[PDB]
Amino acid sequence: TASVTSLNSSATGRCLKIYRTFRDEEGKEYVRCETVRKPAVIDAYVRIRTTKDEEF
Amino acid sequence: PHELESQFILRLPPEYASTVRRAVQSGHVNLKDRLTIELHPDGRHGIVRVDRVPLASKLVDLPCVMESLKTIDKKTFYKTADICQMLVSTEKKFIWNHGITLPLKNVRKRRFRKTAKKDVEKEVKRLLSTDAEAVSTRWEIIAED
Repeated sequence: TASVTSLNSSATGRCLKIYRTFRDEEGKEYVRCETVRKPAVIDAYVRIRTTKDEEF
Repeated sequence: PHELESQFILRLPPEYASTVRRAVQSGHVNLKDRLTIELHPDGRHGIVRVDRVPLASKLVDLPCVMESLKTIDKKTFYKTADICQMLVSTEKKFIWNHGITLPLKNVRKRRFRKTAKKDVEKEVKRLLSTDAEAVSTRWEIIAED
């Protein structure tokens, strides 16, 4: 591919990790930690969360 | 009502392209039996059958936008359709990097500005749905780990 500058995982070089608590059938409380290794999409998600906090 | 016609380009192997070209310029309905097109429910896969010989096809996205322009006097031209897809016969795989004309080759890589470019929305929607489904959500921008 034509040589281009390769951007770092964002200016901060920081990935995004999200923990999620859910209840399974019958009785259970499993927690799933999911890490987003995508730099752009992660920034958009953080911006959306801050925007949503202000939507209160 | 009127539905806009959907034109695409069919690219064939060169010997099969010569037989299809001869049969098109002949003009009989014999070509109709000889040339068939079966599009698979993937949407990006097909068979083109030339003289009942199956060829494997992929419907790819073209990097530029073409427009068919008809005329009656060869001085004023009326736009009839937009072409953006090609059924080459022989996702990232369904994107064609080159353009149809000779000067446009490696257009997507070299003659296209990257500012305009950049799925992301669908992933964001899935993440929002998972968050809504969850009871407690914990988040931290991280470092190397």
